[PDB]
Amino acid sequence: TKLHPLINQKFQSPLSKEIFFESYFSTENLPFLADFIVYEQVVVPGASHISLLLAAASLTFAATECQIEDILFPQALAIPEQGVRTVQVVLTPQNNSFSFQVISFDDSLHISDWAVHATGKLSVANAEQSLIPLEEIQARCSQKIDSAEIYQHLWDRQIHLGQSFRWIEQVWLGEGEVLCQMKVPKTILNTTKYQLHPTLVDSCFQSIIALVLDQSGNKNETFVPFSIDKFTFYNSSDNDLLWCYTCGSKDKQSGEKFKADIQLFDQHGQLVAQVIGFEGRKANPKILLM
Amino acid sequence: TKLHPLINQKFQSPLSKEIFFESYFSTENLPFLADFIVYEQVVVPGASHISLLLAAASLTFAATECQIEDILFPQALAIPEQGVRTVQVVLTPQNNSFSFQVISFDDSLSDWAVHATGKLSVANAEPLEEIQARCSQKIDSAEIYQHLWDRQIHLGQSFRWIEQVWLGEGEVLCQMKVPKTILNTTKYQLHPTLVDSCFQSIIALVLDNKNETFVPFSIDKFTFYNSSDNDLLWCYTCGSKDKQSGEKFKADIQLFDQHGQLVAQVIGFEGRKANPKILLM
Ligand SMILES: CC[C@@H](O)C/C=C(\C)C(=O)O
Repeated sequence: TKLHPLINQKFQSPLSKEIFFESYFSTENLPFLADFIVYEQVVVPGASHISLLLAAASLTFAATECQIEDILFPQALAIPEQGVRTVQVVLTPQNNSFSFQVISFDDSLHISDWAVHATGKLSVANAEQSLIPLEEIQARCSQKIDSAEIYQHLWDRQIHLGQSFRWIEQVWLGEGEVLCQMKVPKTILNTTKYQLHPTLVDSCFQSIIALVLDQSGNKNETFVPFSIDKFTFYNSSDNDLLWCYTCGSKDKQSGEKFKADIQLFDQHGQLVAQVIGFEGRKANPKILLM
Repeated sequence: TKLHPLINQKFQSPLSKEIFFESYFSTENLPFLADFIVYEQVVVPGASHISLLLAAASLTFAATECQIEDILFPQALAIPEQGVRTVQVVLTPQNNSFSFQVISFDDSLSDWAVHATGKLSVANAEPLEEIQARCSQKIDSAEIYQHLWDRQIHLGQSFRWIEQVWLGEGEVLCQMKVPKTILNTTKYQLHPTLVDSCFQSIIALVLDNKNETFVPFSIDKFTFYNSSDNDLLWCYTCGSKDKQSGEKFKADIQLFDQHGQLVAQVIGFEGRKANPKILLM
């Protein structure tokens, strides 16, 4: 009795204006969580909360396309060794949308200590596919580079990505743009029940690292996902191969903000997901972790 | 994964002041519900909602004894054949208490019904032969079940807890044993059918229009102290019709062990005559 691999139960009541989704986050319930290690701690990235909201959406809307807007990640979620954190999605009805807060707390002790991990707005969307163009893009992005450079760039910042977070198999650089080929890790097997697997969303955010491999600065810091203007999920892909096109640059005013648009699409070019106004900010992941 | 035979799930959140308990009422999930048949409809009596609140208490308080105050039964709960009603207990914190609403609604589709309201808080803990002397009129338990049978309130086998009855002056002492159909009474605080039987005790004082009987309407305070592992318990009941209007019956009840340990007590029980036809819609 699992509503969604990411959601254990849903609760609503005529005597409550909010709708609740409840989930138990731990390495045993979600094995791939053991593959995102920051300074030796299990950490749930924001991308994961995006996948979680797509799940909730799939349990509340009748349609498949939806959009998450004005996303912020106030506080990172870390899971102590062999620990389990209760995570809730709280949806407040607005005009033809829901304001959402993704929060968590330690169930094993009412409640008083809790944390907010994501906030924003959530509503249905329409199809916009697509399309795309995949061959026009392979022409602008022709400097092949090794995917290891991305993972190594993260490894040096103490962001140790396991197998299930390493979707990017190939990388082509252009002028301020990058095209990644992605394959489903061999350690992931249930992508059919997910709208977008947390690790796939994260890989999409990882693509931006390929535009900042050169930069000088503090080797302790990297660009961490900080805000998103709009994330649109169109439909889930049975495909083991996807393409991810990203473009963006550092803010002219502040060399600590990296702004980008991202497009995840099909082998045939059907747009799977789209990100407008992705902003990452330079940070030491240690300080995010508390 | 069932928290309590009457409660499937519990929910609370730092972003919700209320505590919620959720339960799925249907004949398959709760077999004994098939033993309370009103004019071809399955009906959940108030006593049942009381047992549900005792369950919630056992899942929320640290203490074991608790009390329900200013109880009302705004609307009876009816379950269509092969139907399933979602039933929720909603607890709002007050000053050292909870205001509660017991509600239900049909999951297979804003439309909902309130079946009980009141207040809920902790309580404290507090002679059989002296009683067996004042109550010496042996009478057949069938008289109560027959008296009810005539009002079209048909209690099945699992609702027949009263094995023996001794009547006194405005008082009754009932011997009760667990029907052969019940085997799981250990996980309940107070099994719904036993709570209902206690309310059934008052009928032995009203064996006197045969279409109507006293329907539970309000309770001043219901106190649950502790459950008895005993398959045999004692039921002490006293009360009378309101002196001013012969339509209200007010009574206190004492359920206790063969050893004399008080298991549960009801103060200010008030029932009102009503036609069960009108309850069902
Ligand atoms: C490129 C880093 C991206 O995958 C997300 C990192 C997060 C959320 C963190 O370090 O807390």
